Amino acid sequence: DYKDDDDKLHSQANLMRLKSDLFNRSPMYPGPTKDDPLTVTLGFTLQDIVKADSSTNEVDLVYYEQQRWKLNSLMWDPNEYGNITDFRTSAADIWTPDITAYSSTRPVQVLSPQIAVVTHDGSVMFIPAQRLSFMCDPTGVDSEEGATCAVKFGSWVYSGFEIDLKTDTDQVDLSSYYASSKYEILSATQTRQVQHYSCCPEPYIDVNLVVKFRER
Amino acid sequence: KLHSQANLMRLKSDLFNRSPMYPGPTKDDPLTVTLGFTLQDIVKADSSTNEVDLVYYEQQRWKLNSLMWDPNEYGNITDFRTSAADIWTPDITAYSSTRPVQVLSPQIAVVTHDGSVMFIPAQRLSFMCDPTGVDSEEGATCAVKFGSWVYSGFEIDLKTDTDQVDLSSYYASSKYEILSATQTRQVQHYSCCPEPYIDVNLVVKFRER
Amino acid sequence: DDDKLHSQANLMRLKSDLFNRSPMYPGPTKDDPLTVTLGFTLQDIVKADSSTNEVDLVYYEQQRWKLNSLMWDPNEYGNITDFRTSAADIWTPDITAYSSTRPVQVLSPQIAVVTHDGSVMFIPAQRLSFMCDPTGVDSEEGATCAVKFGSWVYSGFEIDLKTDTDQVDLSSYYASSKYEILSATQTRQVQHYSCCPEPYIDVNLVVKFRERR
Amino acid sequence: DKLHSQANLMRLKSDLFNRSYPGPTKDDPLTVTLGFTLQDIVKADSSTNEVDLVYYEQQRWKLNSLMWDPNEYGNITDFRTSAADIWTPDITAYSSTRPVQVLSPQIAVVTHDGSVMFIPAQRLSFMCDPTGVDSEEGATCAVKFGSWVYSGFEIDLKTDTDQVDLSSYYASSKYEILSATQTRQVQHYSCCPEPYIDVNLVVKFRER
Amino acid sequence: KLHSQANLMRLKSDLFNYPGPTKDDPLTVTLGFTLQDIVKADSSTNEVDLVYYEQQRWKLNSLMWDPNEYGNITDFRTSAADIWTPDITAYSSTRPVQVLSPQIAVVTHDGSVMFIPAQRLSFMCDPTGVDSEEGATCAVKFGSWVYSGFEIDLKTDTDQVDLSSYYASSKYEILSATQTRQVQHYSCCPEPYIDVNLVVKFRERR
Ligand SMILES: *[C@@H]1O[C@H](CO)[C@@H](O[C@@H]2O[C@H](CO)[C@@H](O[C@@H]3O[C@H](CO)[C@@H](O)[C@H](O[C@H]4O[C@H](CO)[C@@H](O)[C@H](O)[C@@H]4O)[C@@H]3O)[C@H](O)[C@H]2NC(C)=O)[C@H](O)[C@H]1NC(C)=O
Ligand SMILES: CC1=NCCC[C@]12CCCCC21OCCO1
Ligand SMILES: CC1=NCCC[C@]12CCCCC21OCCO1
Ligand SMILES: CC1=NCCC[C@]12CCCCC21OCCO1
Ligand SMILES: CC1=NCCC[C@]12CCCCC21OCCO1
Ligand SMILES: CC1=NCCC[C@]12CCCCC21OCCO1
Ligand SMILES: *[C@@H]1O[C@H](CO)[C@@H](O)[C@H](O)[C@H]1NC(C)=O
Ligand SMILES: [Cl-]
Ligand SMILES: [Cl-]
Ligand SMILES: [Cl-]
Ligand SMILES: [Cl-]
Ligand SMILES: [Cl-]
Repeated sequence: DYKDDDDKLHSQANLMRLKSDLFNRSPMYPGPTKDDPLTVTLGFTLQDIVKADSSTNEVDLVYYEQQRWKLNSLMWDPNEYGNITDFRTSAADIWTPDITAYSSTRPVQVLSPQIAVVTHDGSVMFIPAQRLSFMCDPTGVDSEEGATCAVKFGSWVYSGFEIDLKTDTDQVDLSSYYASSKYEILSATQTRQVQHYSCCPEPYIDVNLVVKFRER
Repeated sequence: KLHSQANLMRLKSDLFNRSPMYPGPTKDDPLTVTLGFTLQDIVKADSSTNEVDLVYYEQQRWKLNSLMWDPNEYGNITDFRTSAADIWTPDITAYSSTRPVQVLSPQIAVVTHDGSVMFIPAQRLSFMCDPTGVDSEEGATCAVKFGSWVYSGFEIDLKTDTDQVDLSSYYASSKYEILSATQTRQVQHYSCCPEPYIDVNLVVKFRER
Repeated sequence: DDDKLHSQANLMRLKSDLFNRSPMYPGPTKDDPLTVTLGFTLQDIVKADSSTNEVDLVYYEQQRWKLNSLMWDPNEYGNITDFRTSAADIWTPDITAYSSTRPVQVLSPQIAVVTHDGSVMFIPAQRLSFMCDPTGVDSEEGATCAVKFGSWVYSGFEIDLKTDTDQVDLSSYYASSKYEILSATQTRQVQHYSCCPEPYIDVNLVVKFRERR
Repeated sequence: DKLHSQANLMRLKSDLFNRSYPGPTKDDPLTVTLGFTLQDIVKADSSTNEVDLVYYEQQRWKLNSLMWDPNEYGNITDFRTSAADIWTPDITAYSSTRPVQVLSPQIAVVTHDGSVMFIPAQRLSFMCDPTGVDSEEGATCAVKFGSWVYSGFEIDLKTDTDQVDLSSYYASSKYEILSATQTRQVQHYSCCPEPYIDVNLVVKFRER
Repeated sequence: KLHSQANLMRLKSDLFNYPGPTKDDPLTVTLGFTLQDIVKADSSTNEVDLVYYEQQRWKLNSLMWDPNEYGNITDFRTSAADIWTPDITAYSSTRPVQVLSPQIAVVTHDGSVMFIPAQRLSFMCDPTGVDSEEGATCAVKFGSWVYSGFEIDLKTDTDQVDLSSYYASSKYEILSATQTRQVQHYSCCPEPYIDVNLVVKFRERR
């Protein structure tokens, strides 16, 4: 009826007003600082090992990387905006962490839309699907124990004073792993690491993705 | 002609400036997107990586109240063509691609006076597919799901007009002949999330010509 | 040299009155349809892949159309009869290969020539991969392949196509190509498709070629 | 002084770019000088008759709209600026088989007399039959460079020499250069009543 | 926490509203290479592919600020598009550089900037002898494309390439890697030209 039509128009005007009040009325987040540090939660869902190149020692993964963080500057009261509890927005509208593979051999290829979900408590969920080429000797992939390769993910420019990383579990999600991949996964772990490098006194944080796989 | 041109420029200005823009679907304002595939070619089947490359055009249809107009107010313009950047479009994504989709057609949609939008992107898609059996009579079978990347069934529903893939543009001298191609709406509940997720499952059975 | 400053001022004034002081052309309509003339100049068959049935062409595609909204009196603009402009400053037709297997690679600058009668000429050079079975390319008869070109989104009621000639221009064809051209035609076609109710117009590029020996 | 030098350059660029060019015309034609420095023949593909060159292409022209009095801007005689800030000529290979790959920053040098020097490094794949490359006499291939959209009436081309600069050619290339010339040509095509100008790059090379 | 954000936002605003170096306002760029991998060596085309991160440091008076005026903020991370960056270019690449890291730099209160682009580079290299004891040697020069030694000086902190992150299971082992400032007076141009010459000696793992 007209009431239902009015409620939909109101829901749209409420969303437009909330996104306006966060992005127009408030200047985009400048990123974390030693005084305002930020924990990014990382999680990997490994979908496929596409290729293992023994001629270059490069391996190609397809996965989706779940990133979660929380900003005060993104909080709102659902009761002020028609009980809007969350919204979808272009990743370009918000700050996103510079989470980078430390040993890629090619630019990451993005396989999913650059859109995130923002929740009223100011939490952000961003799940980019990627194809990655990284440094990996596949020697042993034709063996019972298979090959093992590792790649570290972390901020490229922020130390542990500004950006901390967390995992919810050290088990890579394999529940979406392609059943007819050329490679079967023997194990996949994601482990937070704290490193002190010689360059700099600040500790650095990464999540180490370790994959054990063999030819099916 | 100059009147017709003025009427279309007025219509586009009314819809894109003078009306507030649509912010995407919500739980309170859900959207149904109709998907259909027209399969043009299986270009390549890589048994070294279990990747298959398809070329198709994907018809996407949806309807917004904010894109409606009365043709009698605009010299009986009943539709127009517009850049996809001008309007909201659904984030329809292959779930098991191995490479970024390559777009083969212009980013232009058709808007009709009832507020319905038709967008027909042609794509080259690399996806996870074991072609084992392609050189046999039974051929190989591969599947890829398509759906919203970021919207659940509470904001975007999917439908097909038919579960038969359109094979009317399938390349007659392809390396691969199609034994069957179906497109089937599926509802799934993942462990992560309590709300339902919707996809369309493209299932292709094919063999060497 | 003073005149040169006036000539530049005139062209800048012309461009400004055409682009800055008007809303960009919204494209053709059923009431105001547009005829685009196409011609292909085939430069090279670079590659014929028998493993995927894809062939790679290099050509430049001449596009010509005419808009009243681009007309000017040369007398009001220091007798300027035409100008070069970025393809981003003007509407251009969405002429698309029907059966490409990869995005077209653009080999020439995105610049067109606008003439005082409102006529535009745009000549994009392209490398195109398209669906083609090269079986018989190593035979006397050679191989035959075809690819249609037309608006992706506009039917025959909004965009009509014509050619000046049904013969592809082979005058620039690379003499030391791996493939020699037996024939190349470009032919207007009016067709109805399963996707859409109204007729669409294309130019069918048909190429018969064989290994150079 | 240094603070004043920055202020002067910023004001000059502001005056040249923000205060004040639509490209050349019949009434205001432009001469572009081209020179090639051939760095490497990377690859010769006898399956497709494509050859890949790496070179830098020196482009020079002079605009009245870019000249200034150095005395009026702290004796600044030249400056570097992004190529996007200025008009640049649409010099195009006539017979490329792939889009040119740009290897150098899109930055030009502008001088107080309004002269501009832009030196893009490029990897180019072009139409070339390398038959004979494995012989003493080697292979010969040629590629024309010129404006895509401007006839000889708007853009004239010049070379300083017909000799391609080989002083930077890669000494351990798979291919040695026997000769490399760059020749201005005036061409009439059946399409067009205006003459068109190109520089014909001709390279004779063999397997080392 | 809200005060720290406010202060950082204010600083960025004040700083961001540089035309590059000049003879009168010259710049020094410090370069250091951290070689991660020789991915492949192509003897059919004499191209080699390196993966490394290139540390770039320079200092501008215009980027200096007093920390006490901005709540003890000693530095900030910013998009490379917000600031001037030097046009450091490989002189003998055969393909455009592929950028493997985010275009973000660190700006410090003294006006210093550190930018560390990770890159994959294809460059001119004959790998002949890579399968011998002596290995193969290749070199590539890095410098400003458009600025002379009058506007941009280049230097290295050390002539030893950092090999401490070199991939242990690379197809190629490094026998030595050096990064050496060179001054060259070309014929065309009376002013000195500065590059850093990256020289890598490598051989197949046995
Ligand atoms: C846009 O579309 C609208 C709606 O289709 C259209 O309005 C319609 O115009 C037609 C023609 O003027 C109208 O048709 C008339 O209907 C009346 C009954 O109401 C008839 O009696 C008329 O018949 C006489 O006139 C005919 C010629 O006009 C003769 O051939 C005939 O023998 C009779 O003498 C006639 O059929 C119609 O009523 C309207 N409809 C509405 C809803 O108003 C409009 O013209 C179109 N164009 C534009 C720019 O808007
Ligand atoms: C995160 C990062 N950023 C820039 C340089 C490279 C790297 C990553 C590889 C190890 C060193 C490093 O530096 C500091 C800590 O980690
Ligand atoms: C559509 C989507 N978006 C983000 C995570 C991955 C994925 C797609 C693969 C299966 C799970 C999934 O999650 C919820 C619905 O489907
Ligand atoms: C040009 C075009 N536009 C949109 C869908 C696909 C296509 C091209 C392939 C055949 C059908 C078609 O539809 C109508 C005309 O031709
Ligand atoms: C320079 C140029 N521009 C547009 C198409 C191709 C070409 C060059 C090959 C011959 C025809 C041509 O067209 C006009 C005159 O020259
Ligand atoms: C840095 C540079 N810029 C433009 C042309 C090429 C190059 C680099 C290769 C050697 C010569 C050179 O020219 C002058 C000094 O250095
Ligand atoms: C253009 O040419 C015509 C005829 O040759 C002449 O009358 C006129 O003065 C010229 N200039 C202008 C500004 O119209
Ligand atoms: Cl944000
Ligand atoms: Cl919309
Ligand atoms: Cl236009
Ligand atoms: Cl200019
Ligand atoms: Cl700066």
